[PDB]
This record gives sequence, C-alpha cells and structure tokens, in this order.
Amino acid sequence: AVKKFKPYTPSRRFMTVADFSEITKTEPEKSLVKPLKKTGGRNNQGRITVRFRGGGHKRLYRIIDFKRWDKVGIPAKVAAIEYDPNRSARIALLHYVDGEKRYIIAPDGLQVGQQVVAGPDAPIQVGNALPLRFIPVGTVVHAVELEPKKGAKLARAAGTSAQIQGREGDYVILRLPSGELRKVHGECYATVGAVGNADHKNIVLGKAGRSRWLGRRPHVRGAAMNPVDHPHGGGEGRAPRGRPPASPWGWQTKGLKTRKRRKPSSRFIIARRKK
Amino acid sequence: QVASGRAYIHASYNNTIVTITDPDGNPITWSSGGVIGYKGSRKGTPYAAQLAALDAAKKAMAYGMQSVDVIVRGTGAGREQAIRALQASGLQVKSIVDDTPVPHNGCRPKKKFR
Amino acid sequence: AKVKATLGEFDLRDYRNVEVLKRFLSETGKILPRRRTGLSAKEQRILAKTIKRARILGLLPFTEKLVR
Amino acid sequence: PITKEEKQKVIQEFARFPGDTGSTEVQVALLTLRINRLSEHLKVHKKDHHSHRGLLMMVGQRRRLLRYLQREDPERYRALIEKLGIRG
Amino acid sequence: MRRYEVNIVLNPNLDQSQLALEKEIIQRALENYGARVEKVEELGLRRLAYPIAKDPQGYFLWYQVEMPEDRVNDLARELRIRDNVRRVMVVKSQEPFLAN
RNA sequence: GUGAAAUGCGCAGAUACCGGGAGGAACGCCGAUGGCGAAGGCAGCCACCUGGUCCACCCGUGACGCUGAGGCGCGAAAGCGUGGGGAGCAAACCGGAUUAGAUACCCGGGUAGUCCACGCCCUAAACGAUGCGCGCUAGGUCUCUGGGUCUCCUGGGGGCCGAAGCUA
Ligand SMILES: [Mg+2]
Ligand SMILES: [Mg+2]
Ligand SMILES: [Mg+2]
Ligand SMILES: [Mg+2]
Ligand SMILES: [Mg+2]
Ligand SMILES: [Mg+2]
Ligand SMILES: [Mg+2]
Ligand SMILES: [Mg+2]
Ligand SMILES: [Mg+2]
Ligand SMILES: [Mg+2]
Ligand SMILES: [Mg+2]
Ligand SMILES: [Mg+2]
Ligand SMILES: [Mg+2]
Ligand SMILES: [Mg+2]
Ligand SMILES: [Mg+2]
Ligand SMILES: [Mg+2]
Ligand SMILES: [Mg+2]
Ligand SMILES: [Mg+2]
Ligand SMILES: [Mg+2]
Ligand SMILES: [Mg+2]
Ligand SMILES: [Mg+2]
Ligand SMILES: [Mg+2]
Ligand SMILES: [Mg+2]
Ligand SMILES: [Mg+2]
Ligand SMILES: [Mg+2]
Ligand SMILES: [Mg+2]
Ligand SMILES: [Mg+2]
Ligand SMILES: [Mg+2]
Ligand SMILES: [Mg+2]
Ligand SMILES: [Mg+2]
Ligand SMILES: [Mg+2]
Ligand SMILES: [Mg+2]
Ligand SMILES: [Mg+2]
Ligand SMILES: [Mg+2]
Ligand SMILES: [Mg+2]
Ligand SMILES: [Mg+2]
Ligand SMILES: [Mg+2]
Ligand SMILES: [Mg+2]
Ligand SMILES: [Mg+2]
Ligand SMILES: [Mg+2]
Ligand SMILES: [Mg+2]
Ligand SMILES: [Mg+2]
Ligand SMILES: [Mg+2]
Ligand SMILES: [Mg+2]
Ligand SMILES: [Mg+2]
Ligand SMILES: [Mg+2]
Ligand SMILES: [Mg+2]
Ligand SMILES: [Mg+2]
Ligand SMILES: [Mg+2]
Ligand SMILES: [Mg+2]
Ligand SMILES: [Mg+2]
Ligand SMILES: [Mg+2]
Ligand SMILES: [Mg+2]
Ligand SMILES: [Mg+2]
Ligand SMILES: [Mg+2]
Ligand SMILES: [Mg+2]
Ligand SMILES: [Mg+2]
Ligand SMILES: [Mg+2]
Ligand SMILES: [Mg+2]
Ligand SMILES: [Mg+2]
Ligand SMILES: [Mg+2]
Ligand SMILES: [Mg+2]
Ligand SMILES: [Mg+2]
Ligand SMILES: [Mg+2]
Ligand SMILES: [Mg+2]
Ligand SMILES: [Mg+2]
Ligand SMILES: [Mg+2]
Ligand SMILES: [Mg+2]
Ligand SMILES: [Mg+2]
Ligand SMILES: [Mg+2]
Ligand SMILES: [Mg+2]
Ligand SMILES: [Mg+2]
Ligand SMILES: [Mg+2]
Ligand SMILES: [Mg+2]
Ligand SMILES: [Mg+2]
Repeated sequence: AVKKFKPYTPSRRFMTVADFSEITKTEPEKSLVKPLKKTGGRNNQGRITVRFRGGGHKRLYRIIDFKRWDKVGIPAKVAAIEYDPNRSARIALLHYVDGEKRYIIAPDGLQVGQQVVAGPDAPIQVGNALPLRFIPVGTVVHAVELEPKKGAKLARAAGTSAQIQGREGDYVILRLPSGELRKVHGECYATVGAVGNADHKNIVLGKAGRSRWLGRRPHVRGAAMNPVDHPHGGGEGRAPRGRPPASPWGWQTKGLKTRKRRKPSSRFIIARRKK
Repeated sequence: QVASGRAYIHASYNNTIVTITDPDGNPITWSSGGVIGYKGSRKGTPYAAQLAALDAAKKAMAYGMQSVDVIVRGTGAGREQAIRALQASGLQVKSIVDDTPVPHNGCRPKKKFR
Repeated sequence: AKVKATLGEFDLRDYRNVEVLKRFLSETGKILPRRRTGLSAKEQRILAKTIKRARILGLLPFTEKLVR
Repeated sequence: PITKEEKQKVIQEFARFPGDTGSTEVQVALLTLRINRLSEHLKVHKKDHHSHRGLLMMVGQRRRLLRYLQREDPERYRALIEKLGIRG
Repeated sequence: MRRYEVNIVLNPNLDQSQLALEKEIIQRALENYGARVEKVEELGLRRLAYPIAKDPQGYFLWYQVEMPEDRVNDLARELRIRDNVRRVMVVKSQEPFLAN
C-alpha cells in the first residue's frame, strides 16, 4: 500500500507513510551493523561541500553484500526482510547453510522463508545471482556490477531494475533503469528480479519536518539572495532570471550537458537516456 | 557487375518506382516516374510507370544485367504496365511474384483509409 | 473442386497432420472458405481453430508470396 | 470446477432419504457450494463482473428456497442454515 | 488430473549429445511438475513454414501426459526457460473429430 | 502528396531494396443474412479460473411462482485522479492549400487522448426508438445449435415471407 492519515493536523492531511508490510524483523543483525559517521555535507577540510544537509535521525549502517560471487554455490535461506535507514530498498537477511549471515537488497518477489543462491549454474529464479552471460535475455534483473568483481553498482533503488537486451561478444546489453542502453561485461553479476518497495516513489512527505528527519536542511533560492550570493540574486522587488539561469557557481543550469566529452566509458554507452 | 538479379516494382497511387537489385538484394539502379520526367499526378500513370521500368532495365543492362526476378508491390495503376515494360526490355523475367505488404490488422490507418 | 471430398478419413483436431491441412490454404496461405473446402459450419470452425494452432507450431505458414 | 463426487458427497450429505435428489435441503446445499466457490473466485478475480451476476442469481435462488422451507418447517430451516452456517 | 499434449520445438543445430541433454532437463521437469507421461512421439527435424529463431528447420517433440490442472501453466514457463527451447505449446487433449 | 497543388522530406544522401535491432498497438484469411451475453459489449493461439444456456433421460422437490416502488450491482465512447507505456492514429494547436473569404471539408506536421494498473465519472440515435412473464391464434423458405427411427420428425436460437387479426 502506502498509508494515508486522516487530516487531523493540517500536515497529516497529505502526508503518506510507507506500508512496511513486507518487513518482518525490527532489529538489525547486531553483527552486521556498524555506525555511520554523519558528514553534514562537509569534507575533510571542514568545508561544506554539498549544501543544506544535516540533522537527520541517527543511523546504523547495515553492511550489504554487493558482491555475492563471493560465495558461489553456497545456498541460503531468506531469514527476514528488514528496514534499512540507509536505502530506499529493503534488505533481506540471508542465513547461508554455511552458517554465514549477510544482507542483500530485497528484490521484489522474495518471500521470506525461501532459499536462494549465486553462481553460473544458479536457477533463474528471483533473488539469485549469476554472471550476466548466463542470464537469459529479456529477463529483468537488478543490483548489477558495472565491471567484474567490482560490486553491484546499477539498479539498487527501491523499484529499480535493468533488462538484458541481447549479448554481443564479451559484453551483454542493458537498459539501465534510466533507459540508457549500455554494454556491461558478461562476467558481471546481477541478481534476478527487480528491487522491491517499488511504491517508494509515491510517498508524500507532507510537512517541512519530515524533510528534516531525512537529513535535508532547507534549500534557498538563487532568486532569494543578493548578488554577492548567486547569479540570480538581487533586483528591486521580484525579478526573473535576467540571464540564462545558473547555479551559484555560474554555470548554466537548463539543458547544459555536463558529461566529460572524452570519457572512456563512452565507447560502451549505446543510447543515452530518454525523456 | 552481375548477369542476373532482381526487379522491385513499387506501385502506389501517386507513383511507380522501380529498382533493379543484385543477387543478394542490394541495388544497382532504380527509377520512378519522376526520374523519367513527370512531376505531380502524371507520375502515377501507367505510361509513367512504363518509361520508368524501361529506363530501369536499360540502366541495369548497362552494368551487365540480363536475368531478373520481378517483385511487385502495391495495388497501383502502372503496376501491370510496369511488368509489360520489363519483359519487353530485353531482360529475362525469370519469374513474377506479388509481395505487397499487408497488415494482419496492424496499425490504425490515416483517416483517409476509413 | 471441393477439398472435403479429395481426402478420406481425416481428424479435424489433428493440428500436426500437416499433409491434410495444407490443402486448405490458398496458394498465398490464406485459410480457405466453405465455398472451396466444402465444410459445414461446425466443421469449418474446428479446422480453422487448428490450422492456426499449426501455424504457431511452425508447420503451416501465416502467409506466402503470390507467384505467376 | 466442482468434482463430480464432491457434488455427490453433498447431495448425499443433505438428502432427506437415501433416494433423494433435488429436495429443498439438497438444492440449498448444492447452491451453497456453487456460491461459496464463486465468492472465492471473485475475491481474486474482482474484475470478473458477469460471473458476479451469476452469483447474484444463485444467491437469490437460495434465498427463495429458504423462505419457502422456513414457511413449511421452521426447525428444518433453522437446521439447514445452521449446517451450512448461513444467517449473517 | 487431466490429459494434455505438450509439444516442444528445440534448436535444430544441436548434437545428439546436447539434444539429449535438453531432453533430460525436459523429462526431469515434466516429472518435477508431476507430469505423468503416457504416449511420447519424438519426431526430430522438419522444415518449417517460417524461420523460427531465424532458422528454417526445427526439432520436434510431443508428449501426451496426465498432470494436475493447476501445475500445467508453470510447467510451460519452466519448459521455455532455456535459450534452446524454441516453442512450447501445451494443449488440453481431446477426442479426434473426423470428416467422412 | 492532391481534383490539381503547395507546405514537408531529400546530395548534410531522402525515396525504392536487402540484413540486424527496438517498441507499442490491433489480430488478416477463417468471417457469415454467423455465435455469445441482461444490457453496455465480446474476435490470433495456449492453459487455468468462472457465468449464463440448450438438449436428452423423465429420476427427485411438491406452487417453492410472476412482477418489482426504494436499495444494490453492472454500464460504450469521451472525460478526471495516481502511476506506467507511447509505434500508428489523433481533438487542441502550426503550416500548405481550396475559396469571395475558409477559425472547416483536402494536404504536410502535431500535444492530450487512444494502450496498462488501480480508483472515479454514470452518459448516448445505451434503438428493435418496441419493459418482464405466462397462455392462445396458418403456413412457406433460409440458418445456427441439440436430440431422434437420421427421407424426415422433434427442442432452442438468428432471418425472411406471409393466415387471421391489429394499425393513422
Ligand atoms: Mg505492498
Ligand atoms: Mg486512512
Ligand atoms: Mg494522509
Ligand atoms: Mg490516522
Ligand atoms: Mg486542522
Ligand atoms: Mg490543512
Ligand atoms: Mg520507506
Ligand atoms: Mg515495505
Ligand atoms: Mg533498534
Ligand atoms: Mg559492532
Ligand atoms: Mg561509517
Ligand atoms: Mg578527519
Ligand atoms: Mg583541518
Ligand atoms: Mg561547515
Ligand atoms: Mg552543494
Ligand atoms: Mg549541508
Ligand atoms: Mg528500506
Ligand atoms: Mg511521483
Ligand atoms: Mg512525490
Ligand atoms: Mg534518516
Ligand atoms: Mg529538496
Ligand atoms: Mg527555496
Ligand atoms: Mg527568480
Ligand atoms: Mg529574484
Ligand atoms: Mg533579499
Ligand atoms: Mg562578487
Ligand atoms: Mg560573502
Ligand atoms: Mg554575480
Ligand atoms: Mg536578477
Ligand atoms: Mg529580488
Ligand atoms: Mg529582492
Ligand atoms: Mg528586477
Ligand atoms: Mg518589479
Ligand atoms: Mg521595491
Ligand atoms: Mg518576493
Ligand atoms: Mg530583471
Ligand atoms: Mg523566469
Ligand atoms: Mg532577461
Ligand atoms: Mg566502465
Ligand atoms: Mg504523385
Ligand atoms: Mg441459478
Ligand atoms: Mg433468510
Ligand atoms: Mg523461450
Ligand atoms: Mg557530398
Ligand atoms: Mg527493412
Ligand atoms: Mg447476428
Ligand atoms: Mg441473443
Ligand atoms: Mg418424476
Ligand atoms: Mg432497479
Ligand atoms: Mg463507463
Ligand atoms: Mg475510455
Ligand atoms: Mg479519456
Ligand atoms: Mg483536461
Ligand atoms: Mg488518464
Ligand atoms: Mg493535475
Ligand atoms: Mg499519464
Ligand atoms: Mg490552419
Ligand atoms: Mg491560406
Ligand atoms: Mg486549417
Ligand atoms: Mg491532419
Ligand atoms: Mg500524421
Ligand atoms: Mg492530463
Ligand atoms: Mg440512470
Ligand atoms: Mg442496431
Ligand atoms: Mg431484444
Ligand atoms: Mg418519440
Ligand atoms: Mg430514451
Ligand atoms: Mg421492467
Ligand atoms: Mg405494454
Ligand atoms: Mg434441427
Ligand atoms: Mg444431427
Ligand atoms: Mg425458428
Ligand atoms: Mg414479415
Ligand atoms: Mg389480411
Ligand atoms: Mg400501433
């Protein structure tokens, strides 16, 4: 679902919350958390370098397994599916028969109690991992490595996936969640299925304070500043842009492409995103 | 240059285009009613199709063409006339097949076809 | 020139009987009418329902070029 | 569907004498199965509206029998809907 | 429990080893979904009406079976899973209907 | 491309042709004066789930019936909400034409929408312009689908033509 609220405060009127339906364990595997050092957007010089962040609820990092080829053939039971404060998607607790425990992004479909496994010879059911080369074309897939043995990098957000579109020699071809067509290496793992919690997009924060709980401090318009402050700053009264609309640092911000012209990964991108 | 090959006869209402191809299917030369000289609706006539199929064979024959299979597409005017024209050109006409593309109820047509 | 005649016993629901069936298609592959097959109403339906099934399996065409 | 025997088991379960088919009691019971199995079919297939019509007809039929049977023999009715779990 | 006719078309350019192997996966699979094979008509190669998988020939199989109703569908998916199976059709079996 | 044109596309290589790929929508032939549904309506093929309905047997219940103000449910298209999807088509809108003019008809473009999910809307030439059920009052022919002793007879549908009779 997604959960509405009777409009008993003016904020409650619109605010929606996640349904938490698929979640079954409310404490994280003690042995799998480590504390996340909050940054507040500031780097090692101490300087803010990403604006308006800070003051979010405290979190523990849940150690996630983005490799999986780590343990080929060793199968595993899906113990629980839990909330993770650090991602949109949910995480699944795996008890390997080995006795090792690990956390994975819960794919949409995964039913607690089921079993899963990774390796070239894995069955093509939800939750399993294999090299892309051994994944049937047309199947939708998540958590994809971008280069071998380098860790899942693609489609990890609640409800994302990719689609295998055909192979060509060493590489295979994905429609990345964004629509881009890219060649990924065949030896890159991916997990079958698409990421769960796919309703995540339909959440209505509802009030300033929720944006605050999430570590997001208020954002101020270039329009609302002074000229020392921002390209758009000043004018007596309101003002339009009076110039092509820009970031605080002066660069145009409508339409201006920004990817490096000569990037080597260009050779492997087939069709830039759409829409 | 090749001895044998193909002939494609596009027969619309507004025109007839004819391309002569190689064995595998890649073009050697083509023509249409416009090329032989007509503009506007005269391109749609059987005479136009005639000249165009003729000029088509002629142009092909100069690259050595002798045998051709003929693919006819489209319920046009200069359809059949274009066929005559081909035979009478001094080209073999090894066979004649209609391969007009037609939907098994595909896309919605323009208003004009409903 | 009635097709129903030209063949002895034939099962209508045999979607594999590629030999019988193929006699019911025009030279362009279009499934033939009763005015050419000689089927009654009911027969006709069963035949058509199975020809199509064949075409799906790969044994009968969906379409074929007209030759002259 | 409904298995032919399952029909029977009910046919038998509700019948008034070991020859009985199509009495009030039996019809009611039999219906009650076609209803309940459909009720379920619909719980899943919500968009199957026509089949709801059927259910709607079926329920009505059953209501009729019940009204009759209740007129003729209160305790026989009181029992039947008890046995099928009904008056809610 | 009902009588069906699982048809299946496999890759034509398989060696009799490969082909056999697919046949195993198939035969296990039927068993795994609780098919019970009755007849079984392996008809091998055959020229097709049209190029399936861009390939004029097709290696045919056919299995009459008595399996549970509910499971039949899942079987078909599972059958199709292989880069080598090229059609699967699973028909409810019926009494021949004859002309003449 | 049209009545003929023009806009448009095309030497920055279009059309026409061959091969690979992507995607969405509708299912040609069969197809019908056809079938199904209470209506709206329903069309490639497969399987699962499920409703209505007809026949035959004449086995059971024993008037349990008909109708139906309110209620409740369904209800084409267009339209709304949330989110997908978007090939073809296409209101709006741009342009070319036709014309006295042409906010149209024709032509080249084109966004909602058309498609999916879920939720609303509740309309119509939603028509047989014909409310439901039951009984009675010539036939003739065509047809779909059952049953028979299979010439033909007997049920249930869809047409036509007509007894009597109604009818302005
Ligand atoms: Mg949910
Ligand atoms: Mg609420
Ligand atoms: Mg709310
Ligand atoms: Mg509340
Ligand atoms: Mg208030
Ligand atoms: Mg308020
Ligand atoms: Mg959440
Ligand atoms: Mg959840
Ligand atoms: Mg805690
Ligand atoms: Mg610790
Ligand atoms: Mg940390
Ligand atoms: Mg430090
Ligand atoms: Mg320092
Ligand atoms: Mg600071
Ligand atoms: Mg910043
Ligand atoms: Mg900050
Ligand atoms: Mg989460
Ligand atoms: Mg959104
Ligand atoms: Mg939002
Ligand atoms: Mg937080
Ligand atoms: Mg923000
Ligand atoms: Mg602001
Ligand atoms: Mg401003
Ligand atoms: Mg300003
Ligand atoms: Mg100011
Ligand atoms: Mg300054
Ligand atoms: Mg300053
Ligand atoms: Mg400045
Ligand atoms: Mg300014
Ligand atoms: Mg200002
Ligand atoms: Mg100011
Ligand atoms: Mg100003
Ligand atoms: Mg001002
Ligand atoms: Mg001022
Ligand atoms: Mg202001
Ligand atoms: Mg200004
Ligand atoms: Mg502005
Ligand atoms: Mg300005
Ligand atoms: Mg790279
Ligand atoms: Mg023209
Ligand atoms: Mg009933
Ligand atoms: Mg009651
Ligand atoms: Mg397949
Ligand atoms: Mg040049
Ligand atoms: Mg092409
Ligand atoms: Mg009709
Ligand atoms: Mg009817
Ligand atoms: Mg009796
Ligand atoms: Mg009413
Ligand atoms: Mg409606
Ligand atoms: Mg609509
Ligand atoms: Mg609309
Ligand atoms: Mg609007
Ligand atoms: Mg909409
Ligand atoms: Mg809006
Ligand atoms: Mg939308
Ligand atoms: Mg205009
Ligand atoms: Mg004008
Ligand atoms: Mg205009
Ligand atoms: Mg237009
Ligand atoms: Mg258009
Ligand atoms: Mg809108
Ligand atoms: Mg009304
Ligand atoms: Mg009408
Ligand atoms: Mg009527
Ligand atoms: Mg009136
Ligand atoms: Mg009215
Ligand atoms: Mg009424
Ligand atoms: Mg009246
Ligand atoms: Mg009859
Ligand atoms: Mg008969
Ligand atoms: Mg009649
Ligand atoms: Mg009459
Ligand atoms: Mg009279
Ligand atoms: Mg009157």
